[PDB]
Amino acid sequence: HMLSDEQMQIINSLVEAHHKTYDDSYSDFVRFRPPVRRLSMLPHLADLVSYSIQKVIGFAKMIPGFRDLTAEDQIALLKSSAIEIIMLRSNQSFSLEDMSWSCGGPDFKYCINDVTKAGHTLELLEPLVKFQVGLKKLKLHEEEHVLLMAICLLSPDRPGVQDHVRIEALQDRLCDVLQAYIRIQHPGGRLLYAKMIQKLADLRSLNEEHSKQYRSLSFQPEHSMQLTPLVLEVFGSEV
Amino acid sequence: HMLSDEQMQIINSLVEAHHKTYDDSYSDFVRFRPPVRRLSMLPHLADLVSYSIQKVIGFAKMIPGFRDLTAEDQIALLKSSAIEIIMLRSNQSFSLEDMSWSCGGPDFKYCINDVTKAGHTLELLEPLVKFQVGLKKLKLHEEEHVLLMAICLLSPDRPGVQDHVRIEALQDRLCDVLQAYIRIQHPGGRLLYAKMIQKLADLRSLNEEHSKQYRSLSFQPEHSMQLTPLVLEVFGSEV
Amino acid sequence: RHKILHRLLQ
Amino acid sequence: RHKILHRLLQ
Ligand SMILES: CC/C(=C\C=C\C(O)(C(F)(F)F)C(F)(F)F)c1cccc(CCc2ccc(CO)c(CO)c2)c1
Ligand SMILES: CC/C(=C\C=C\C(O)(C(F)(F)F)C(F)(F)F)c1cccc(CCc2ccc(CO)c(CO)c2)c1
Repeated sequence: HMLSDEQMQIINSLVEAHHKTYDDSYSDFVRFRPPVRRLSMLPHLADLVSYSIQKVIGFAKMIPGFRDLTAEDQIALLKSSAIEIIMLRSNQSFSLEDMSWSCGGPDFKYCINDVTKAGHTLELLEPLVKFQVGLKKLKLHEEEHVLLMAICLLSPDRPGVQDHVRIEALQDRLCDVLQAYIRIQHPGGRLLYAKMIQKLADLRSLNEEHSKQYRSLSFQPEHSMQLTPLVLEVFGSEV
Repeated sequence: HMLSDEQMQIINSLVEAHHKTYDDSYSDFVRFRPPVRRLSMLPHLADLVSYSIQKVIGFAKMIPGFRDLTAEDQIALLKSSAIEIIMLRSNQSFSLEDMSWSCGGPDFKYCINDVTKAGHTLELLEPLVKFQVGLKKLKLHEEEHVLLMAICLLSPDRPGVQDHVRIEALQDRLCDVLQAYIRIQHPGGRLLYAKMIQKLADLRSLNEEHSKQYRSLSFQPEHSMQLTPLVLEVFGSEV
Repeated sequence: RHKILHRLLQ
Repeated sequence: RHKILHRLLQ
């Protein structure tokens, strides 16, 4: 068939929200504490992630229906999907050639090794890169990529959610648009949608593992003092 | 008369502790979030101060008698004198010519205006610079400068102190050395000591004013999120 | 208390 | 609780 004027307006909003919260030049990276190749990359990586949280928030506030939720559910949804949304949007800078995130010169070109110097292990970075590669191979349209992030964020299956019935509705409305768009606008995507919903499941595993490695990291005050107030709040358990 | 072998050992320890916690090249400043001329200098200034707190701590742990105090008194003494110790040690980089702190190229050369872009006002920066100038004019020997910091830090008149009787003793032992040294080793310092004890009083006023301007700053989460975990802990009231 | 998240979400 | 100050003072 063909998209409706409502589904289409949702797409215009999400794509504009993304454009407004994602700089393809990565020009703000110079304001982060400089990178350094005991966890010498932590200071820079913490600033980069803290920066991203702010962007994910600005993007979220523009997801249709999200801003009507209660402050608490918004907090609950951000806190639990934050790291997953960062992993998804970061794919835009991932390169299948050098298997790394290229956000600028040799300095802002993050290799698997660099993240290790932030306090993480291969037990996470492995499935992560494997996720990036697989996700990249889907050559998602900008419209599908932005929809995937709005769906991941509106997952009602998050610890701390209250109105897990309205959230469930919002996500479905979005899931509808994504499926319609793939059918109407993406030649060869008979199995796409399915492959995308699968990616959400991979994120939960990555999210889980990250929470563990992050927990260990936050209990050590010599490392914890390197994080930012926002990162500590978002990934903290003091809810 | 002449210094004793005990007073002399105190001086060797403090001067060595200072040398070990104060880099005259200011080479670590490149690791701070870059400076930028709503409070654009806050990120850099917060990192610089956070860095300094760590140095003041390392210096303090080496002050004779300090490490025997209770963890609580150490915390209590650091928290209340921190900003004063930073103001004193920063004098080593202050220049009477350009009335500014020169820690490197044009970038790391802090002008009165820059600190304003960190959220502070002339009501503080004025007495501050006036303090720096006056302090600089005393051409203190390295031995007297380091003693002044060890005395300021061991001020028993601090909110939160318990054994305010042992602290009072330690400070006196130090006050003795400073007075002896000026008499025996500093030609023309008949009024020095007195001028130095006076500087401590100026610090209390600067400290007081800073606490206010800092309080206002910490209540605004858009600014508070720019500070570091250590700065928030040291200047926080959550004791 | 999520002091910062509230501020950013407003 | 001065988590960081304790760690640095040890
Ligand atoms: C292993 C997962 C991780 C970060 C982990 C960070 C922390 O745990 C810590 F402590 F280590 F700093 C934190 F901050 F959360 F606490 C991570 C996930 C995905 C990618 C990258 C690489 C870099 C990149 C990130 C984000 C964007 C854009 O947001 C772009 C540019 O597209 C590139 C790293
Ligand atoms: C107005 C007082 C102040 C800092 C205030 C900072 C904050 O309130 C905030 F939020 F604004 F960032 C903080 F961090 F405390 F919360 C200040 C005091 C004395 C000097 C300077 C100028 C720079 C300089 C500092 C320290 C050293 C060495 O420690 C050297 C090199 O000698 C140079 C600034």
